[PDB]
Amino acid sequence: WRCAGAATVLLVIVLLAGSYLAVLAERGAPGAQLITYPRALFWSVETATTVGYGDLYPVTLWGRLVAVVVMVAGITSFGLVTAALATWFVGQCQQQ
Amino acid sequence: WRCAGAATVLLVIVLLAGSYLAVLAERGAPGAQLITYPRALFWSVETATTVGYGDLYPVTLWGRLVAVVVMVAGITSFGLVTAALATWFVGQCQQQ
Amino acid sequence: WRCAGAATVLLVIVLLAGSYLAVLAERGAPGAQLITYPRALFWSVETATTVGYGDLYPVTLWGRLVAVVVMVAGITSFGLVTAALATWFVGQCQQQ
Amino acid sequence: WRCAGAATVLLVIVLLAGSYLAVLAERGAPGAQLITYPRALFWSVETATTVGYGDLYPVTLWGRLVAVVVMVAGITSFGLVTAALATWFVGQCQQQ
Ligand SMILES: CCCCCCCCCCCCCC(=O)O[C@@H](CO)COC(=O)CCCCCCCC
Ligand SMILES: CCCCCCCCCCCCCC(=O)O[C@@H](CO)COC(=O)CCCCCCCC
Ligand SMILES: CCCCCCCCCCCCCC(=O)O[C@@H](CO)COC(=O)CCCCCCCC
Ligand SMILES: CCCCCCCCCCCCCC(=O)O[C@@H](CO)COC(=O)CCCCCCCC
Ligand SMILES: CCCCCCCCCO
Ligand SMILES: CCCCCCCCCO
Ligand SMILES: CCCCCCCCCO
Ligand SMILES: CCCCCCCCCO
Ligand SMILES: [K+]
Ligand SMILES: [K+]
Ligand SMILES: [K+]
Ligand SMILES: [K+]
Ligand SMILES: [K+]
Ligand SMILES: [K+]
Repeated sequence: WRCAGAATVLLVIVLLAGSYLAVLAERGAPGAQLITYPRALFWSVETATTVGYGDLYPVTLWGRLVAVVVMVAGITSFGLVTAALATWFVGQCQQQ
Repeated sequence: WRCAGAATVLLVIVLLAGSYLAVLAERGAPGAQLITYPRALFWSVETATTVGYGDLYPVTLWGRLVAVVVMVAGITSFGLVTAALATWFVGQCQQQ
Repeated sequence: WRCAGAATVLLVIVLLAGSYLAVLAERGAPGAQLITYPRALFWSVETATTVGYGDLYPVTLWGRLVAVVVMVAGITSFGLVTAALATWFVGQCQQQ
Repeated sequence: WRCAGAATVLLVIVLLAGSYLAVLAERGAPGAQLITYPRALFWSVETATTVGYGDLYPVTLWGRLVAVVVMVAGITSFGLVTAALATWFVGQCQQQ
């Protein structure tokens, strides 16, 4: 019925697994700033929402490969979460 | 009928409340640049539209949590505002 | 019929008028880098497509107001241009 | 049937051809950082997904023209790849 929660679960899984694997892939490259889990979790949100401020980004092969998975899986899931919120909002747009 | 104004109202509420709570959450962290309301209002627009230049961004736990609300609520509402503008434009695309 | 060209015309108008008014609004503020028309035209593309690298952005009240018009009018028109390209691509996706 | 692979092929072609032509267009301008193929390939992903961190961007006329092609062709194709992933996910959203 409300599979929007299932897409929300998949989004949180991508945000958590992405931030965990990013720190795992970035530690080892001199100059890398995506090397601590707390700020790496907000980087996953920056990538999945496509906002991308640029304060945090990968600079390694794997780290950028992890970002690709966060892009493909996160933007799709976040697009499904924000689409359900759009449908619900219209459902009251006529109950004026 | 034209609930596009209702989504526009929700967008302005998210832009204003987001910029107000961001300054409230960022003041206190040394090095924070999102600490004045006027430029924080344009940061809300940068986030809601997903453009994200990167000249302004939060660096605190709460400030980033405020950004998440601006992302979830702002991108959904701005997506509804820009979708209604798209529909209206097509309505004249055949009145050539 | 192919109103996609009409949305393409509106996009070019927003890109040109936006880059012209941005330079007009940014010149006068010390430190502004969006002050020449050639690179301001690519800034309009960065904003309308929502990519937003961050190498160029407004720092004035009007300049940021011009960016809002480029966001509202440009993302809507570019969304219509890229949607027609998507429909056309599917039209051959079954002429295998 | 599953033309999603065809849009995926077009995306990879735009990512590869875009990163190849970007290095070809950027080498020659002092200060250009998009001058090696490996990191230019991730720049194509940053542009096509619209994330745009800002660590890499063109600064030449042609290089920015190449970016426009990566924007028009890449965002359209990546939008088709992520839309098929969204449809497939809903197909199991009711096989609970
Ligand atoms: C014409 C061909 C265009 C593309 C060629 C790409 C070749 C890949 C070879 C990888 C070697 C690593 C180079 C190196 O030692 O540098 C690493 C450390 O700086 C950075 O790694 C990287 O550059 C990351 C690779 C790009 C990410 C891939 C995006 C996936 C869609
Ligand atoms: C494997 C687990 C991966 C994720 C773990 C996250 C743990 C959160 C603990 C918070 C402690 C704060 C750390 C600190 O003192 O630093 C703050 C000041 O720099 C920055 O705050 C932050 O890092 C903000 C947290 C991330 C934003 C959350 C995004 C919501 C979707
Ligand atoms: C609680 C209220 C939150 C929002 C309050 C906003 C008040 C606006 C007053 C403008 C005074 C200019 C300040 C200044 O001298 O500085 C300018 C030069 O740095 C920068 O201009 C600016 O900050 C631009 C304003 C923000 C852009 C508006 C985005 C439209 C959606
Ligand atoms: C009112 C008119 C507004 C727009 C005018 C644009 C005129 C173009 C003339 C090009 C001359 C190059 C200037 C130069 O020597 O500088 C190059 C090296 O820095 C940078 O090239 C550039 O500025 C790139 C041009 C902008 C990209 C085009 C985006 C396409 C949608
Ligand atoms: C360099 C350490 C490799 C860690 C990569 C984790 C798995 C990445 C999958 O994209
Ligand atoms: C550190 C001050 C906390 C201010 C947070 C305001 C409410 C945030 C809701 O996301
Ligand atoms: C400071 C000079 C003002 C120029 C503004 C041009 C019109 C902007 C419309 O948003
Ligand atoms: C300055 C070298 C020109 C290279 C341009 C390659 C083709 C670009 C097509 O947009
Ligand atoms: K920077
Ligand atoms: K974006
Ligand atoms: K988008
Ligand atoms: K930046
Ligand atoms: K962006
Ligand atoms: K950026």
